[PDB]
Amino acid sequence: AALLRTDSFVGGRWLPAAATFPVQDPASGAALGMVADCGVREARAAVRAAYEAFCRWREVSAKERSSLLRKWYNLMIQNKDDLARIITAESGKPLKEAHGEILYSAFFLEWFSEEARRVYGDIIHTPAKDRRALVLKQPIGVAAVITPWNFPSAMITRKVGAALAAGCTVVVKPAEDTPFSALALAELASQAGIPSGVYNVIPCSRKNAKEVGEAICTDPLVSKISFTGSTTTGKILLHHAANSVKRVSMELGGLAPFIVFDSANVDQAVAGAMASKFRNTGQTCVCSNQFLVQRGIHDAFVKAFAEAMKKNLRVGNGFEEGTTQGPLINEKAVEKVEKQVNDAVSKGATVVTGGKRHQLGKNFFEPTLLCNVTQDMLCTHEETFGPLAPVIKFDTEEEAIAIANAADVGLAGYFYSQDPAQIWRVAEQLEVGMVGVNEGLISSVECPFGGVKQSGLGREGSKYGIDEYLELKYVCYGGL
Amino acid sequence: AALLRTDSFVGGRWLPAAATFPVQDPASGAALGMVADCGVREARAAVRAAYEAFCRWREVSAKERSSLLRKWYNLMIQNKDDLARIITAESGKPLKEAHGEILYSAFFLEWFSEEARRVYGDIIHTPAKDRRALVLKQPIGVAAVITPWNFPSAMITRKVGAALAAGCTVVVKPAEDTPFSALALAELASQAGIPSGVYNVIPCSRKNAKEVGEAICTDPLVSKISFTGSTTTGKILLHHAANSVKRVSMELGGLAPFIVFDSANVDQAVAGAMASKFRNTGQTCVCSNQFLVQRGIHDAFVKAFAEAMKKNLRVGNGFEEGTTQGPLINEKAVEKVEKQVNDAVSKGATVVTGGKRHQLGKNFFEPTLLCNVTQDMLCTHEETFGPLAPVIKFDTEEEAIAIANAADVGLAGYFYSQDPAQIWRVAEQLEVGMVGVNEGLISSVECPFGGVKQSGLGREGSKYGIDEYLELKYVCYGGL
Amino acid sequence: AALLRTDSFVGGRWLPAAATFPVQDPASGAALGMVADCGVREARAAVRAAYEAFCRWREVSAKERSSLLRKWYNLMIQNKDDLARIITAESGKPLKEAHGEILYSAFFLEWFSEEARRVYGDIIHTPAKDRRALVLKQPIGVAAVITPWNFPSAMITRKVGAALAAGCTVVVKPAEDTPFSALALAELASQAGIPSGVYNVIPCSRKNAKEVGEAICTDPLVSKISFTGSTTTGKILLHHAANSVKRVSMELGGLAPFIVFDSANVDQAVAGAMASKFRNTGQTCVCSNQFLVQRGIHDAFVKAFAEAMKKNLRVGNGFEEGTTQGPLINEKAVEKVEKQVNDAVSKGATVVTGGKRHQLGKNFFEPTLLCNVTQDMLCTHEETFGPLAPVIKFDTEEEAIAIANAADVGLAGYFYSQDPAQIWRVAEQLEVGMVGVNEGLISSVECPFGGVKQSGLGREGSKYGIDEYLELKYVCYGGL
Amino acid sequence: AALLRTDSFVGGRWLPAAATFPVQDPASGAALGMVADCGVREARAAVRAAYEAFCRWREVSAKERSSLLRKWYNLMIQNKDDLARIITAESGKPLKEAHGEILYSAFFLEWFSEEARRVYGDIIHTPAKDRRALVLKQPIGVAAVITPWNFPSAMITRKVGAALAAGCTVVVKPAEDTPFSALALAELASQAGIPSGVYNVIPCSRKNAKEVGEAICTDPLVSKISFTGSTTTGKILLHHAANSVKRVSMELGGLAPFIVFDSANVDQAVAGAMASKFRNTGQTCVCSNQFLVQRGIHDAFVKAFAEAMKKNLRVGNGFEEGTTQGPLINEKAVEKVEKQVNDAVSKGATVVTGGKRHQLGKNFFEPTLLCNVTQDMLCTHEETFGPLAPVIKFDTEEEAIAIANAADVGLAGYFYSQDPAQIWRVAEQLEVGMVGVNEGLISSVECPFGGVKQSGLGREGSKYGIDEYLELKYVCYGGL
Repeated sequence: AALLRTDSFVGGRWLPAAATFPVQDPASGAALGMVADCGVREARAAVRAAYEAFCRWREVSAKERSSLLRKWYNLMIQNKDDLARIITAESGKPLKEAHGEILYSAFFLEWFSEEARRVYGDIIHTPAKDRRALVLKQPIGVAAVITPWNFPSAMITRKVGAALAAGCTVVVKPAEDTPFSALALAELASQAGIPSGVYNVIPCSRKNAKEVGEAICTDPLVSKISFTGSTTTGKILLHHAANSVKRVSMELGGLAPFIVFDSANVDQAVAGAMASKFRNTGQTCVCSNQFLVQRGIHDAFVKAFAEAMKKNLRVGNGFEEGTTQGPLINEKAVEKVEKQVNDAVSKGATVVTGGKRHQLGKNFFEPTLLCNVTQDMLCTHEETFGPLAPVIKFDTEEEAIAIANAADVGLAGYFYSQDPAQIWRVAEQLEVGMVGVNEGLISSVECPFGGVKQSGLGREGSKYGIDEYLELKYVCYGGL
Repeated sequence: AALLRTDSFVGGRWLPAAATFPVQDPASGAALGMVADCGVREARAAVRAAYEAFCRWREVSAKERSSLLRKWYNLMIQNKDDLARIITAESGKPLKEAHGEILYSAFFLEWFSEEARRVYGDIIHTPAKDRRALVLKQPIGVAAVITPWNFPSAMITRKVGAALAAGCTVVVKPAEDTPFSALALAELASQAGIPSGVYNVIPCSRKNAKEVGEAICTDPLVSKISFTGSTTTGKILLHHAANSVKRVSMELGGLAPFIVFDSANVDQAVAGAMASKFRNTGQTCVCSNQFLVQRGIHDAFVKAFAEAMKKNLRVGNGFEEGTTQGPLINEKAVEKVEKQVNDAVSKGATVVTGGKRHQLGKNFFEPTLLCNVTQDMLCTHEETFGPLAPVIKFDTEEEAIAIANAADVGLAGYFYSQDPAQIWRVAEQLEVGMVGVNEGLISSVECPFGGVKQSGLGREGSKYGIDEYLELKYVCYGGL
Repeated sequence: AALLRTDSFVGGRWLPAAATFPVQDPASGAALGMVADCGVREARAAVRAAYEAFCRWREVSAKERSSLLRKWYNLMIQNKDDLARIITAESGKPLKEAHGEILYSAFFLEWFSEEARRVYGDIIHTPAKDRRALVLKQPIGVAAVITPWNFPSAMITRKVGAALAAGCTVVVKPAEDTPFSALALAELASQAGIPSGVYNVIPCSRKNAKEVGEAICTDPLVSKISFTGSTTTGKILLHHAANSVKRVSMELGGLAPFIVFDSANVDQAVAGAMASKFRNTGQTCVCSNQFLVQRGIHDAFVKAFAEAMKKNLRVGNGFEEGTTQGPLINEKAVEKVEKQVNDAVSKGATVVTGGKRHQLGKNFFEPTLLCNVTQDMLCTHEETFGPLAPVIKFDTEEEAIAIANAADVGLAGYFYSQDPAQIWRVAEQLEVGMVGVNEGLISSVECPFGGVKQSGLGREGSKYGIDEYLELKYVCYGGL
Repeated sequence: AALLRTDSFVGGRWLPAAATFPVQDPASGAALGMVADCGVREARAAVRAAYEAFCRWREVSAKERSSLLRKWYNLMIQNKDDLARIITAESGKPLKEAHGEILYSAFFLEWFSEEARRVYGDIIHTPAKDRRALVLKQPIGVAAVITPWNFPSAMITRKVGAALAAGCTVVVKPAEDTPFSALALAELASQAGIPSGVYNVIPCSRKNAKEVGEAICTDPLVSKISFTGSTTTGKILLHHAANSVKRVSMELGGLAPFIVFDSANVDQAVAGAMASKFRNTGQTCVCSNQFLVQRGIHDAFVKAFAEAMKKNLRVGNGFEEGTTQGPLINEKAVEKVEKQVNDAVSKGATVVTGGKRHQLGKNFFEPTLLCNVTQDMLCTHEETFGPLAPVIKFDTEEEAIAIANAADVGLAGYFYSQDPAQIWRVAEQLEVGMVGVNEGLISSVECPFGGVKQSGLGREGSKYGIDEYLELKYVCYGGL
């Protein structure tokens, strides 16, 4: 339809840039389009548009902003199949997974639509009969939103929905690998009636990424930064934000431990492992799962896991019926996966199921399962995504928790057990922002997502998401 | 008593450092003591002590931590007069004001003592009959606390109280000008039974300040930074925090507009102006008030203000009966005040009441009131504290709001009016974190304090303070 | 359309009863229809249908119940004009007011639609490391809903919306004077997809009212009672509920003080008085406003009030262009109004604007304004609704508050003032559940409505409404 | 000390009545004292004192009321041993249990002391830019508090603490069997500084009970009723409250199912059963536990249970070392226990451990355990307290839940299991207000206690307790 766009979206208008960059299907290599490659000039212009829109948008009633967000949601649902095809075309993930992301993405707009009318202030008792204490909550202002390629749609709506519900406006800088989903949302934002300048998208290529990222994370007109991506880029943006003391919410990619204890239901643990690592229809995080299995259940688990990989995983093009494993995003991605596999094996690891490039070549790699993997074998690959599952054996619960709690790891965590007391211990002791108990797919728009320690700042979704875009104002009404 | 200390407090022990630095009474110049001048080595040691204490403290029940915080509070009240003398001795502020700060300081320990047992998690509904969603709140870990000299006691307790109530431990780096109040709190913390390593204080001189500040804001064992001070230092610490993605709450010094509208009650506005600028017994912020008065009430206000300054302000030593204006903290402080006065006059300003050094000399300056001051006359003095009040005239409410909203200013705000509708407009439009309506002294431990934009990050006190030291954990209990 | 119904609605089906009762247009006297006159037998059957539906409905996900409630809302908006005509036809209120009620009615379904997904449980800290404390919130079960004729639509949705959002089912017993609005909602409930038995309506005539009221407020299958009406009936139902300890929320008709202080803006106070007493497009309560005016502004207020009545009030049929005053509901209503007027005059009162039956006769009465009215003149008329406004003069604020606070009066309150301090005093001292400051139309679905003392129990609308249909369950998860 | 009192406490004074009634030690029969037997006259006088105190108390700052409640708490702790002896002397429960109750009782005063400063109002967004919406919470007024003999101290503080924290005053009508604990609290209330009329106690004998109960539950000056006792009395008070529409919170005695599933840890289930039924050091409810055991674990459970009864239960005087089972409260109590035992046996039941009066005679009965008990065997004994444990066997979880959910039963529930999924099902499906998972002693002042259906109204303790004594006030600040 008119959903596939190549121009940037600023101030309610489609604007081309001086340059453009190619976007190709990660599965077939086919050209998808020449997208505007916005530079610093265009980024400042977008910020200004967002800033001027803010002054008006903050004035719109919560009920009206709520209504607009819902219309945007309804439009997403009405075009959900085409929106899913766009995700599959640019990210390469299988259609089913794409359909899954779109639902979550739409559900975020709907969820915050409902949150918009529930920004509550407080009335507090103070000793002095002289005054009354009021606490108001007001929108921060303009927010720079920067998202990864992994979930080209859901990562934007969970942020932008909260921002708009609070009364803020945004300037979105989507991933060069997947800009279409961001622009498709723009088309629907205008169809929904979102006022000009409230939702802006400035696509840009790798070479403009740094410059643009700095421009929007330093502009005096921007008061908030929301980023989801690599630790390297995240720390760079955090420094930009430091110079003007901007509010920041962040989520950095990393490892996610998946622990299987002796009392776990094996088939369930395997199913969870499967859905979690190979057929993720959610959007929990830019986290790659790695397995810790207890000696007792180890062998049985590894065997059943491999058997499920052979029975359920079908590598191929994401648009084709029955495809379960799409391509990696690019050649660099394949290389990183190869690295981890080879270095692991060269250290004692054992491959259980094909650990090499797929016969289809290009960006496809074989679903790989390795055992006899050791703790130290994960170094320098903390951010290596791909169909690679290293299994590390452990003897005791204490041992597993210590391994999992290796600092720098604090996003999502998962574990299978049938011991009530163990379930509470591990869930509370695991140093992460999210824990899945006997479940591998834990995405939910009504729950808080984010990381602890160096995995991030702030939370998204749930009743807490909107707070990232709000400022408290204490009002001492005296003279009484 | 045994309240005046010169050694650092680490791991429940009094430890001297290789070097020391002098602390002198800002009023008399008399030597108060040679305080340990902690260096990087001692800072890391303190962090380790705080880190190891954390692992145990987080395990203590909320009721027990609550009880300990209350005992600490009771001890403060029991020694309130001596604690007040220490503040006056090192900060120079008049005893009355010192007594006022101590109460607030103690009240912060008491308030968070009560908050400790109220850290509530959530149970959220999710569509899947397959799981249940739980949200737990857990302490961040070790927090680096850095405070200014202005309120040597209250600035520490409001932070440390929240930190400890949440289950975190802290390493306090007090201002070189006023380290005694921080160490006096340490003595009482041990008397109260606060476990070793939970509350640590590492005093240090100007020359060690940078090094130490960096050490604790970069240490891998520190997960949270809480700072209150200059914008320059704040931005430097924010950069240190950026490298390891630490959580940060911050409050940076600046200007605070005090607006007087035509319908205001003059005597009240003046009284408020008085208490606000010259006799501040509170601790709201490291903000210096400046006045915006409407043409209609202007003359009458300026005249009554000056008359009150002449009738109520008595410059002298803070320990002496009737003293209302103590000394500035140091010679540099006097110089900055002189600067602002002279540059203002050299641009058209008119002095209404003595604007020069006081006849007592040393660090004393005459309470000064200037009118015919212009907007631009405040440049490069946004952080100049002292008994200096420039009055700027304005014609319309819109005008006053625009002047006040000069970005970079977002801490506290005040205004006097008797128009119900105007009161709501100004309170909501003023871009600050705190607003006082027909009241100049708005401090309250049960209300949220902090700034917007570049004036800070986060809030302290109230029901929101403890959140700065907490992490949310989403737990998806599946397998159901 | 197919919106006008005459049969009861039970278990998703339209069921006629053994008998029927006539419903006539209060303005013209024309027959509107023969409505089913449900008896005890049919009431028990409806309860059973609601009870069996409950067991299934409680199991439906909050998101699904939320979605269904929204569809019901959308259907209301889509048919809003016809729904408004029905209200005007049966209650006689002018179309504009009817349109106003429908919006509020629809907005209640929408508001609770959003509340449905926000029923949050808690996780509480307890000293024992042995357990964890959880608090779940679950629906009460079947609720008997009994509403008055005044607002035949909004009174039902505000209750039923909350009930359904919580997961409860309901049996509605509408007012004999206005049953159509309740049945029109039924038609739309089925079009929306509300499952059979979730929303039941059992119309009945005056003679069956008692019997039926008792049947549903005593049935073992009913766990909650929600009533809005006269004090007499309310106390009778409260006794029925007492025998089986049912949960009850209630709102009883009464007087609402409208106080005008000397500093009030006269035209505004008058406008507020007008909208409040004669052109009420809201649905705040089954409360009749009476005026208390301060001596200083008295004369000016009375004069301007009467002048506005003569300029804006047009008695006539509610469907006709420009009608501002519809008929009273029935002959008894007219009689009660006549009573109050005559007894007031026979005690010193002075009529300012025609205080007799209108020349159109039938159920129309002339908008009446009386002054020189005294406090005691309101006895035995606390529940007399109609276009009658008695003005009582007072000298002091203390005096006005004492008059207003005559126990038995605790629903809504209103007052006009321009004194900030007075505004806080009166708002807090007025013994009512709702207060309007310089505003006569305070209806809002996002705010809590209800009374204090004998004016009621519980609140409706806002974030608190859903609690009336919920039960807390403390779960001590031990064995840890 | 001066803790044992015989006069009523009204308006801060000790007042004797025209008559008196004897209080005897349930274990020894010894006379404890002649307590004032207040009549209707004295009850009205107490209400008036509470009413006049209210007008002043509501005006006291939350911090001051908080401080007073804490002093009252500290005094309880300081006299905890004597307070425990009083409970044992009048209720007969073993000292250990008495010490346990006192702690809970004191903890309630402390908990609400902290809640007092946290009564928060709201600020809500409404579409009209014309107004702002505020929600204030204010104290209801005077509350009539009526408590049972079971927990003569904790039942009063949990209610009175919440009442006073909210700003209400109270009139306490203690159980004739145990009035001393109520008067001991009075002595400490005065020592603490609680203002006269805030806490009143009007003891009365069985014959005056009805009259007095009616007087305080009908008095126009009373706005709230809080009762904990038999269903019969509760329904009688509910009717009294109905006539003036008073707010009511209630808890009625009944049965509490204790379910043991096949996967439960036997020794733990038995220990839980023991503590739950024979050595209850808590105060959860006036609920008597009865057991449902699954066929699989049945025999093993019954055998281990009986063995524990023989090893740990020592019938004797509560003041004597090692006593584990005190006397029943009176002869009627013994008779009711005998009834249940005999009728159960005469229907097939089998006694496992002595089911007759103890050899000590008087009010002592032998700890009894019966198996082969059937569902119907519990009729007409739903409120029979005593050392009697009937075990009912069941085959399936569905079966156990159906048995437990026999309406009229909705207070506390308990069950032992090691199946994570089963734990969630049973906890949510059990129709009670409180559930214990693998734990028999679930008392906690920070958690909500109360019943569902006919077991009660409202909750006590936790963050929800104070709401029972509050009224919401919606304030529409318009004219903007």
